[PDB]
Amino acid sequence: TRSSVLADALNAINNAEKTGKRQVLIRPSSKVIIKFLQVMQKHGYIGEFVYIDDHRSGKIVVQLNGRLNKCGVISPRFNVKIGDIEKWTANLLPARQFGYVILTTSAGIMDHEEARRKHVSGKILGFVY
Amino acid sequence: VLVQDLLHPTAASEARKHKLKTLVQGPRSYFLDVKCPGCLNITTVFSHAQTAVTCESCSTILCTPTGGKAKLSEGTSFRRK
Amino acid sequence: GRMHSAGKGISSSAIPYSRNAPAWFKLSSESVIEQIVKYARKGLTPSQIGVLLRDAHGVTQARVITGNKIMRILKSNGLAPEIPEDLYYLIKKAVSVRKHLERNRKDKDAKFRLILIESRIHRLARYYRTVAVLPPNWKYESATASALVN
Amino acid sequence: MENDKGQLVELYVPRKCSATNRIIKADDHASVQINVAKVDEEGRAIPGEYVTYALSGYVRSRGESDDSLNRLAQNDGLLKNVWSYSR
Amino acid sequence: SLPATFDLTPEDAQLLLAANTHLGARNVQVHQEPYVFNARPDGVHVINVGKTWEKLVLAARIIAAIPNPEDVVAISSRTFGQRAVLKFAAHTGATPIAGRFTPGSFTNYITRSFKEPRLVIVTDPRSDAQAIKEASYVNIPVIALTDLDSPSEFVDVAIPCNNRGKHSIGLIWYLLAREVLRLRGALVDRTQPWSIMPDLYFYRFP
RNA sequence: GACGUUUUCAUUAAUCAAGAACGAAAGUUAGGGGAUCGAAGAUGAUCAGAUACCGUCGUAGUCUUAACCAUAAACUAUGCCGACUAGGGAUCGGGUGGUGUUUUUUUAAUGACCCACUCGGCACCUUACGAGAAAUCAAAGUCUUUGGGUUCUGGGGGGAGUAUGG
RNA sequence: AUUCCAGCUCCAAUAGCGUAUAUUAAAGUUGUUGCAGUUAAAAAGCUCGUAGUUGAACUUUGGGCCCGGUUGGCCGGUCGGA
Repeated sequence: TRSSVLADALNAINNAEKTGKRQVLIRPSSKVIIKFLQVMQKHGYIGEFVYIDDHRSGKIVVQLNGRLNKCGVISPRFNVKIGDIEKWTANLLPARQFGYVILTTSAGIMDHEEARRKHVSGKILGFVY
Repeated sequence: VLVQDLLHPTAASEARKHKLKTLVQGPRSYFLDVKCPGCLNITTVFSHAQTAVTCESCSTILCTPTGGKAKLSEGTSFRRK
Repeated sequence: GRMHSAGKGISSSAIPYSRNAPAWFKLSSESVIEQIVKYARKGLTPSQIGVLLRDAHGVTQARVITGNKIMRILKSNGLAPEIPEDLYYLIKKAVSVRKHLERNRKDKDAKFRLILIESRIHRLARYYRTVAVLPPNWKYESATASALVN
Repeated sequence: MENDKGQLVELYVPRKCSATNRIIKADDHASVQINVAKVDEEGRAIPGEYVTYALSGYVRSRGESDDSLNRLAQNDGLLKNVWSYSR
Repeated sequence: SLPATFDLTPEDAQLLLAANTHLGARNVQVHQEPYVFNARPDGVHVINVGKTWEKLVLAARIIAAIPNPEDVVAISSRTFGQRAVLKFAAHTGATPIAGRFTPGSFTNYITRSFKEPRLVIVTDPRSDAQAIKEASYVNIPVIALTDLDSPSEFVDVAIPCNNRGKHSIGLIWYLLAREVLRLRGALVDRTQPWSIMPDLYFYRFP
């Protein structure tokens, strides 16, 4: 079972990048994963990607430039206050002056500093670089 | 794989590789619109048939069902698509 | 991954992208609907309907050129089955296993093979009590799993 | 990278892989720097002006060492259809 | 790049097709399809020899750039090209190596057989086993030859040919050496022959 | 079970407290034969502990019938459903026929083949990218760059799987 | 006998230094963060199963009209500031 399609996402791109690819075929995929990857392309850790479609789940193809070292889901999807995101920074991020945990929230999906900017904090999704 | 999108591969490389593993899904088998030697009425049996066709004029069993695809009785005119 | 079997399997019916009648089949929807209504009043289970007269009359499926699926067809006709198609034939498997259970008493795999079928009938009875297509007063029982098919 | 007024930091400003777009460190004992001198009319060498390649360690270890350099000779203007873009 | 001086010509394709290197190797570990075209109907692979020509086109770009002809090194443990490297050497300026590769040759800077190369051209990269393995320590490019069971590991210039018959190895040696001497500069064309034979770099039977 | 299918349900699902089937060898009650050897045993051993390995008969048992038991180095010493990667010549269960080669249905029929291709089971060995302390492992991976889901165990050696209780 | 009794002599903290138990820390030896089960203690005999714990994919993008809170300064008309 693919209990989290978002988990049997980027683990696939771990098994592509650590094994040295430039793309992988992600199926299934959701708007969870679609907006997740739009956020990642907006940060530009990964590069250009395309959603191709069937009358089934759907596929995504990514064209990065290497800078995706590691991502991962932080399942279970913990619910975080404003001051407590910075706890989650120093546990599992490389340095202060880069690196993004991202969040799903009632303001959609954005990293924890846009949460600091647009002044909410919501449920965890993953850590991305 | 190096630099090509997978809308832009060598196309037919994965085309026979077990229908659903291809870049999208497309079924294996085919349709046939053929006519019996007893009526010359177009009797569309499926390629991978599971039903032994009694003729529409005769009572002749004009196919024998087998796995994979079925085994017709000879006398069926074929044509393309 | 199979339940109750410990094996891997792919029994394929895959569907390409396009929805409507694509290229060649020249009948209207009314023609194939009245064909399926002809098939439906023959008084057999929907497996036996499809396996014969999707294969002998050029019918693609009962959903693409037709529009209304088969258990929706029979309930608009008054010939909707009691327990639809698959719980009945799993009770038929239970019939076969339980009639071989007293041909010989110590067929020990038959004690193991009834449990899997009985468990899947429990799940199907529970799912058909979920969406309320089975009446939730009756319960499946081995004292009704050999007098209800044949 | 830069102090209170600028003034870039940490000598040995490194160089980068052009196959996996990874980095090449001064430890490394597989990274090769390739000097491809040009050609022209009369077709000899022009020795000194270079298409400098660099090949790091993971490509040379884990089959995929060769085809990853067919792409760079293709997409710079050095070789023609040695690298099937339509792979 | 690819000048008007030289590209694919059917008069050096006299030489390669006269060697019958449509007889490749017979089973392929799958890293080795940028240069095959098809196989003869019992399954022996046919080579895109114009791209094998482009291999020597960039192989001489690699060689003639160095302001040190002494820094050119060629290895040949396979017997066939063991003449050919000397046939290269006093022609080109490369220091020749043939025979047994001394274990710890690029290791042990104290011993006698320690070379300081800037460029190394190998001949048989299975028969030059510890010349493939132990050479990628001191960061050396590996100009190699690649039949269809030959290593995709540690190489970067996979020149497709055969190694069954004494003509193929010295043939592609000569086809590179002619234009290496013409990148250093004596003559021009490809339908034009060089002053000395392609027969020259081949293996005697003493 | 595999495989083929443009047949039917449209989420009916994964494991698993509690609960329930099965269960080697051995052992446990009531019977059938009672051929085979044979834990115990009854005999001969036979010389100091070259060492006591020898040999011969053997109730039950081994084989079954109406039932237990619920124990293994029950071990591939690796719980079960997910993801991908190697790289291969064969296997076996299925599906296909090359202006494809021969007995002969009549060049490729019954069958079987070289060259290809697919999913199922049993395996092997490579460089180990990843590990591990290490033997080794394509999973004993994708874990300090620590979070796909779920169940049962371990906390120095003993004392001890002992006492005690259920 | 650098390790014994002493003589020296020296080393620390300094009106302050020891000792006894108890807890905390280092102790990823309690581990949600954050362990470990092939051989080091630890995967059970293998299925069925309920409670619990999770559970496939889909629902309003791209761009125009301006408002310009903030900055780059060739402007420097204020000579640290719009």
